[PDB]
Amino acid sequence: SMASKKVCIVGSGNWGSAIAKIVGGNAAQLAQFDPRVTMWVFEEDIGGKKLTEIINTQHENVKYLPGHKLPPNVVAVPDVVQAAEDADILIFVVPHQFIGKICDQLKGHLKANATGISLIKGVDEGPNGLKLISEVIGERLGIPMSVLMGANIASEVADEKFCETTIGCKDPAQGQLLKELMQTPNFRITVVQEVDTVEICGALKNVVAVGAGFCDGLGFGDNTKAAVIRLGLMEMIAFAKLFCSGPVSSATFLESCGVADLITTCYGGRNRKVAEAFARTGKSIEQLEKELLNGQKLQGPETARELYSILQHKGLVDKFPLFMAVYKVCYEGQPVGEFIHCLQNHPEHM
Ligand SMILES: NC(=O)c1ccc[n+]([C@@H]2O[C@H](COP(=O)([O-])OP(=O)(O)OC[C@H]3O[C@@H](n4cnc5c(N)ncnc54)[C@H](O)[C@@H]3O)[C@@H](O)[C@H]2O)c1
Repeated sequence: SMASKKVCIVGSGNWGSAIAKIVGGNAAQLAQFDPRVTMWVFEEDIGGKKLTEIINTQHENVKYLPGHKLPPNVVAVPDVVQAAEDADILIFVVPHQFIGKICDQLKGHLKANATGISLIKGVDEGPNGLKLISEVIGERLGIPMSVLMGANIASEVADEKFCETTIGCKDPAQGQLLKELMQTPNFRITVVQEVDTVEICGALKNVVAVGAGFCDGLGFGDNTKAAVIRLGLMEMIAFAKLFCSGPVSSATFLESCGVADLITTCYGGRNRKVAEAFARTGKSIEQLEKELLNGQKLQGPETARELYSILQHKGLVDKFPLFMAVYKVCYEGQPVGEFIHCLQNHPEHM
């Protein structure tokens, strides 16, 4: 009758810490999961103290998730290999820029039948086209992979406000097991099988949200923001269908990972906040990230840069106006006030 699976949370930021509240509590409540939940924490010096000691002592990662405690059973562990050594389930939740290295170090040190689920929002590019982050993680570490994507602003999740998420998993058994580990009476999960489409949604919505922030930065309102979300979704489906392997069904975009995450993000996401300030101050995105997010990371612009690269290697840049408009305003120096023009001209269908 099975042993309890050990869970390792790789990452500890805003979303990561919020996910630890959920997981820490479920592992502690459910026999199937070992109560000892480890969390890899990239060590930091917070006023002389090591962040890993603060967490294991005060059970709170206030720098990244203020006003919330973490279940006492979540252990902070600075060495990622150690944190992951005995894990059966590995939740990958860290900003895009950091997984490669993490994977460099875990390769070959994971338990035999370990599996993983990625919560990361973004995309890489492969020797030939789009390469999903879960695929990258899955191939380097040699483990089966799932993805958890939905409209989940962390602060709200941490506050237990009602919300849902989508888990993409090909294996039914695993799909249900991961759902038992993540579901809360306020964190409702639907499991679907096209991992790819679900993941890509999480990645592309952040680019759209940068655009929404620009329009807020130009003084627009809801009718405009809705347009931006609608046109962004039109580009997302079209883009998913072109570059994703296997069938891409529009129905999947009606899941939380799609229309919902696109909405919540465009209204209260970090990408929207920094995007608006970019529109108002003219400062660099990098500078705004440092000045405004107290250490948290942006994914929207870097993702747009990735899209640019994927699209240009196929001379299809002219095909995704809204996406490319976000990229040009962030990186080429195109005046933000010109953003509206890409909406006014946007193709009616794609
Ligand atoms: N925050 C959210 O609301 C929310 C909701 C759903 C998905 N996500 C996604 O979750 C993923 C994880 O993001 P997050 O929000 O937990 O974090 P952050 O984006 O909150 O924090 C940056 C984090 O990265 C780490 N970091 C900084 N420099 C590092 C380095 N040099 N090496 C290794 N780590 C370093 C720190 O440990 C810190 O916790 C992201 O892809 C994001 O888009 C976030």
